[PDB]
Amino acid sequence: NFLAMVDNLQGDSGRGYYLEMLIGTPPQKLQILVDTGSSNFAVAGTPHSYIDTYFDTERSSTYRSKGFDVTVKYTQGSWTGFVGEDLVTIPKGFNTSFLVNIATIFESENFFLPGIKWNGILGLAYATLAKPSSSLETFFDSLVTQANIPNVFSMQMCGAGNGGSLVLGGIEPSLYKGDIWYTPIKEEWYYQIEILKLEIGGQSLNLDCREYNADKAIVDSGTTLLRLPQKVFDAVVEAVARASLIFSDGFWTGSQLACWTPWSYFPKISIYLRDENSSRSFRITILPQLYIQPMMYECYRFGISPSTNALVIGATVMEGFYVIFDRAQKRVGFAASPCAEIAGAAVSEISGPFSTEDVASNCVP
Ligand SMILES: CN1C(=O)C[C@@](C)(c2cccc(NC(=O)c3ccc(OCC(F)(F)F)cn3)c2)N=C1N
Repeated sequence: NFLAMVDNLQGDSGRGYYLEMLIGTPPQKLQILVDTGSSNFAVAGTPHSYIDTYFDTERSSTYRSKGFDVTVKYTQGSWTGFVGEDLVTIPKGFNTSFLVNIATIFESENFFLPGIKWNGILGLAYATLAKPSSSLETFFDSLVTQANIPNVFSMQMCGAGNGGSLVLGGIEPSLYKGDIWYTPIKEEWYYQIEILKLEIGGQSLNLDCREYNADKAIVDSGTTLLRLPQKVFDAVVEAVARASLIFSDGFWTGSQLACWTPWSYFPKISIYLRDENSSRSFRITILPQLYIQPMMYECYRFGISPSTNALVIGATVMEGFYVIFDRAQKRVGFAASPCAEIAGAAVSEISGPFSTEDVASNCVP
């Protein structure tokens, strides 16, 4: 029933796309961040002054404790929760109960932030990232097993410049347009893909392709901006600045906004990805509309930021496409998305193929 998995995500103007879930018996309703960058299902298990609601295990007759807690740390934020299992329903999609592992948070720091509307997280990446270990089966793996659905999910995020769709168990034709292009997953932990080349206003950066996979290049719906390793971030900033000619130093680091559209003053940025046939590639392109972001005449943020360790294709880039996480065939797909528009104007482009003769056979160090 793919057509009832349409418009099941709310985007609350850029603070994460979240899905509504009924958890336990009788059902408690949560709002859950959809995150392709982690692998735990974790929800608030006690009151917190920044959330409206939490999951109370004592009010569920089908909840079973698993007899250990788990501590998770991120670069920013951390939490400890009890591990247990309970029944889950997704009203917009899966109105049949499946039993999943769940972490109920009773201690945290800089995790529930003021104004945020989600009170848990749905981690959709591979078991290898699961905490405390890969043997804690992930939500999607439980769904695949119990529902006999294919091992594929996909995502349309429609909030460029208000929500979108998570399709569990497949692909929805009305959500994309034209051809799907697939790039292999290189490692099944994150959705790690192989980036071959960055191009600014039609000119490629002068950097070894291994810089782009410096550690890892990943597709992560739980990250806001396009994130780039420092070296790559600094080269991109120079290439953008020179190709537009308008800037205070603080615009590039996110410490100032620029107030004025400006979009015609900035260049396209293209990411080249290896195609499932290794001898070609395809590119995804974002227009200034996605990375020069109106915040409220208007005032604008640079939608790219530095990372210590990863190139992260985050939610702002994903708003430019229909994205297919084809676990079964070990690939990620990208297609043009009808809803990737600001007042009818396109925000993004996708094209291919291109030869990969000018580039190393393996760009992943
Ligand atoms: C990066 N990352 C982490 O650092 C750990 C973890 C669990 C995490 C933890 C806490 C919050 C978040 N993410 C978010 O709050 C968030 C907020 C807005 C987001 O999208 C904004 C927009 F949709 F692009 F506009 C995406 N994620 C992610 N997931 C991640 N993917």
